[PDB]
Amino acid sequence: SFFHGVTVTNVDIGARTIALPASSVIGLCDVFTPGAQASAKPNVPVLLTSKKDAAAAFGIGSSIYLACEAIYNRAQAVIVAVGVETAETPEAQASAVIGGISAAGERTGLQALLDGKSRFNAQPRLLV
Amino acid sequence: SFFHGVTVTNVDIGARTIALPASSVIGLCDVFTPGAQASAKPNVPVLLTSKKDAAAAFGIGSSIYLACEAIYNRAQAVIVAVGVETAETPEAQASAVIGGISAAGERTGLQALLDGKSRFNAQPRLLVAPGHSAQQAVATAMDGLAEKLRAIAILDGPNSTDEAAVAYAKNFGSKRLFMVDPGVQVWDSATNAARNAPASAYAAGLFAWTDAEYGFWSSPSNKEIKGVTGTSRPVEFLDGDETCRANLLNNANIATIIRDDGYRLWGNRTLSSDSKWAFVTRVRTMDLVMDAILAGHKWAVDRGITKTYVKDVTEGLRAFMRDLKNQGAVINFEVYADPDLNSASQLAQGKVYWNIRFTDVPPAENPNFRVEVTDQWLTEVLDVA
Amino acid sequence: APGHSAQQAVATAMDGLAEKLRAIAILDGPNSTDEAAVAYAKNFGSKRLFMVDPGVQVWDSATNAARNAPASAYAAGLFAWTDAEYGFWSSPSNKEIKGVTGTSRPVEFLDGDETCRANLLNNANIATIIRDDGYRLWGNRTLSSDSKWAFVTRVRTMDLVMDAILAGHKWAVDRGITKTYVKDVTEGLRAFMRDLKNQGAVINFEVYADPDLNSASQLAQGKVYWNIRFTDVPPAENPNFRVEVTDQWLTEVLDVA
Amino acid sequence: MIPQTLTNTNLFIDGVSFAGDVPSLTLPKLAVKTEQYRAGGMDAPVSIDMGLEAMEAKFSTNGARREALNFFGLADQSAFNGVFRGSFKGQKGASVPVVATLRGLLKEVDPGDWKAGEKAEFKYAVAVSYYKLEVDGREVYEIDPVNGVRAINGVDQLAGMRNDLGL
Amino acid sequence: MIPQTLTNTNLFIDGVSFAGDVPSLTLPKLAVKTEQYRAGGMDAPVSIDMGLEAMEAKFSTNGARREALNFFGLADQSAFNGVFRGSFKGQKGASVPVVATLRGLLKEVDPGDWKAGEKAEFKYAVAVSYYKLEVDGREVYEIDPVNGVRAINGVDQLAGMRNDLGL
Amino acid sequence: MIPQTLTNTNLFIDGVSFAGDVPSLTLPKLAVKTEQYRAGGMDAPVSIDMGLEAMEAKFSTNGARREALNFFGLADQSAFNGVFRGSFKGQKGASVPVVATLRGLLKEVDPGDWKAGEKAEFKYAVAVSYYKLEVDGREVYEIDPVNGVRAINGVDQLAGMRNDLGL
Repeated sequence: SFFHGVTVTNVDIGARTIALPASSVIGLCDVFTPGAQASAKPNVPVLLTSKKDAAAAFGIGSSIYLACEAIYNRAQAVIVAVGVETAETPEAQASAVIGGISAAGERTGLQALLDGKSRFNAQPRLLV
Repeated sequence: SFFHGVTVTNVDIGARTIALPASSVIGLCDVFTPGAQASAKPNVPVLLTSKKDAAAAFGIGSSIYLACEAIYNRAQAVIVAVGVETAETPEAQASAVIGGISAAGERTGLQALLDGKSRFNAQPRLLVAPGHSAQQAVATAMDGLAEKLRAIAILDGPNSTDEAAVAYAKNFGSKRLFMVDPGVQVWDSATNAARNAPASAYAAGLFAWTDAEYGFWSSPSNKEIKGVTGTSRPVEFLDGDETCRANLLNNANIATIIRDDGYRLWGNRTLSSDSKWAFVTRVRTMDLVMDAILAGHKWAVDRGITKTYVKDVTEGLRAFMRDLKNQGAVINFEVYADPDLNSASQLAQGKVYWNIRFTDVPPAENPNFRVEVTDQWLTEVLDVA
Repeated sequence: APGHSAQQAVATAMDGLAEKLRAIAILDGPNSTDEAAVAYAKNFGSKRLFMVDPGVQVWDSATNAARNAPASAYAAGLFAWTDAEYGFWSSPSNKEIKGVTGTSRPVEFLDGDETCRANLLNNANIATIIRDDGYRLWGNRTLSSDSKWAFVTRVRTMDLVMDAILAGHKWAVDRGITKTYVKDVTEGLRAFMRDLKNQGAVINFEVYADPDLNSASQLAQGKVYWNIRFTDVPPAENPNFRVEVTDQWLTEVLDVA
Repeated sequence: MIPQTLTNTNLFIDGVSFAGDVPSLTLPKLAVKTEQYRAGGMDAPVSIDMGLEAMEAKFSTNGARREALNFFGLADQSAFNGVFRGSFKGQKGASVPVVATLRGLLKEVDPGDWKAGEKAEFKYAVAVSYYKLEVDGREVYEIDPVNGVRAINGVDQLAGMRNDLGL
Repeated sequence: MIPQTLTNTNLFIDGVSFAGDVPSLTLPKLAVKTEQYRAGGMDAPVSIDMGLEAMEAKFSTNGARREALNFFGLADQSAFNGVFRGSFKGQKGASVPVVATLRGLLKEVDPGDWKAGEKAEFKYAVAVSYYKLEVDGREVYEIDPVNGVRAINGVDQLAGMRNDLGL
Repeated sequence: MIPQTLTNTNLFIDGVSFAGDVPSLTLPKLAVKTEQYRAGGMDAPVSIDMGLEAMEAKFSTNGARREALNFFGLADQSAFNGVFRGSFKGQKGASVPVVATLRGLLKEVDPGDWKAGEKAEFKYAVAVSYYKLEVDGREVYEIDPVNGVRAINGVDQLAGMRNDLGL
């Protein structure tokens, strides 16, 4: 259906976080849980321009989003983010953040940030 | 025929009842007898501006008019009143006050107050059903209609003890409900004694009076109920971490009437289960900040979307919101277009969003006096010095 | 057809003639309830139909009381008034019906995802009259089963962009085909279309001769084709206010500071 | 820096665009009310501030334009809303918008001389009761006399006097 | 909008047409009488209205024209009637009339310098006691000081003060 | 009407003709003395008349011309008589005379700068004590301050005040 006329809606939204829009692109890589509302495959980079775009692709309780909230409080920057799935041991976690070409032919982990250009026209000048 | 010259006429008229003219509208629903001089059909709302207009539409001995006299002693308010006809059993009486769409297609009972606008340009901001809101079925129809009509329903408990008021107030965790339990004992001129009154209409006349002098953001919680001579039960406001009757009923989210032959409405908590919506100041301000915002931005439903449509609404929203910070309704609002949800796929559907955060003024609910008797100034005076 | 468009046979003759005459027929429902209006609006999925269900209650001077009126003519006077001040691309959906004292049924515009009477009838593609003793025509959806033709803004603009294009290019039915016939129509079509982008009827039109269907076998028959794509202005159907009460500025003021 | 200059102006009165008939705009002259302060132990004045001056924004149309004539002399002061827009060009081609939303009383309408062959210019002037200047979409000025606000980079300069007066 | 400009003027004094000899017209400058209002809790004035200013319409003829000379200095003030007309053209060719019926006292007649080869221009000025401006045949202004009326779109702005004063 | 304009001027001081050496004339500016009248129950002034202003007629010669120099500063005020004449042409060729007999005190003689190669212009100014303007041989104005007469079409406007004052 639809609505005609003006709606009012009581909804809590937390104290906007104005920042200068920046042109630099940032390559981000951290852990998240691939679930229902997290609309991101794990070793696939996604282009981010908002805290809403960070919490729609990744979980709002994720560690990607805490890193993306850390950037959007200062600059409205472009973030090519790669959501590496979590793992048990820190040897296997550091192996998954590094990643590599260990797929069929795809690039995983930090190595997917080399795919930031030609997927989104954003070649990451900052790596985090 | 006519008359030329000046007439004099001996006629008894009873001691005029001057009140501040208020802008708030009140939705009223009670019983009356449709007779000859009562020029009102039963399930048809009528707009009232006078005690004469209440006694011409309804009977002067009716229970509508006693509720309308209860409002006109405090505020010269606009009352959309629906005269539900009387019935025998209280199951069928509460069914007739609630009403519904059980006609051919018409709306009966409380449901006719949704017809208050588009019949009279008076969309009721206050809902009162005097003597009938003590039943739990009517007070739920008061609830769901206060949510629709965006109003505050003023309930009342029974005539019984404090525990019958507390146990009746636990049936509701709704934001839009405001219970005033102790009934009003008002002196009747006919019987020459003190007649009871359900005190919901006396709250609603004071609730609308506070909008006139003090503004809708002020609480009605210490103002003076006029035209009353006492309460049905003596309500006890004392101190000392005690079982005060005024403090027992406030902690069950019920307003009372506390002093001086029933002088002042007392509580200001609504019947909400959420501490974010505890005060009626919070509920009434948020309700009537938007009714000033909406009635004032009626040009935003026509006026097809140009480039600066979203900018001309924000600067229009900020302008009709600094008028509210000026008179003290809010403190340091914040209005901006929602940057994350203004797509073009939303704009093809005509949808466009805005964010209207603000801060309400808090009521001074509990002033605390820390008093001490010292012997410090026993030497500074009382000495040769 | 005031008072007669409530019958389903007349409102189909209104339909097929609005398709011929390239107009918008303004229907009306019965005097009955909301469900008699909804069930009567499901009989039509036509683009050119615009139902206004609640009748007008107008004060009669002779009987000194309020006479009913079928409210179709009050819509049509406001539909034509909007062309004068606001232009044919504007919607008539919030403008003021004059000369009226109330509606036959009180129509209820409220919020809250509710069963509002104004919102029930808009979702059945019916315009209503909503406030202040019957003050404002309210809906702007036509009775179409296609979401591409939902708004009467879309239907009226496309109808009257061409009536300005046609009445203004009457020289293209005579004037036998020379070499620059097809070029002098495009630059004529673009010129009477940048006058429409100027006053706000469209936004960034596109006019060009159809390169695939301008044969010479078509040109011997006198046929020659053009493509007149444009974008209509959308009506602000649903402004959304996301209001929040905060305690953020409870310290910024109300303090010694 | 880059050599930058206005090239184009526009005006929105009440959302209606004046994109054909406003030859000249004038933003309000923001002047602070200085008093030249010479006192003990000093040879020269020092110019303490005493608040802002009164702001007037004036603009001219040269058609008929009832959409600006109908805002003169209303009972509601501060009901003339209005957006003065400018596009500052720059040599490299980066156009910077300068948008000045303002609100006040349209205080004089001056239809000038009407000679036959000469262009006739309606000169208007508003008495500015609210003024916000945004440059490149960033708030530079925000002046609201009632509800005393003087923001200069989003920073309200009158927070000092606001707590002193208990406002 | 459409670029729109005056192209032609006319004058009717007492129904007689001056369609040969009025080179310049001037409608009265409608100025509201502002007082710059600075008070407690505010850094800038806000310009409350105090009523309208005095209106003068001036116009010039450069022939003899007794049909305007015979209205100077009559005992009957507000007996000079007069219609200032203008035709605003527009680019698409839709000429919009601007007609300003006005009434008052012809308060000065200024025959200028009379040099031999130079055009001699009688400058007149009226003291406007009634003023109605119609644009495209629609009432924009209607100002009648006595019987205090200030209509801005047909809407009398002085209905507020009229009931207050019991007028 | 017919487009009509002055083409030629003349001056008679005391019957003597200045038909060679008056480059510029100036008839007296007839201004009524308005007071802007704002009072109870009204938003705008209304400009009641308070009588006429003081009239000065000025004229220039640029020869020596003792026949105008010998009227400066006499003991007899209102002894400078004088006739300002003008011929207004008209397009069809019907020349209309504008003749302004006037009387008063020649109140200043202004010999300007005397440079060698430059034309030297004696500027005079009279203080008009009687003024009658005839256009096409028909009395338009007749102003005599003492013996208070203000005739506007042969109709004395001051017959009202004359009976009130018992003049």
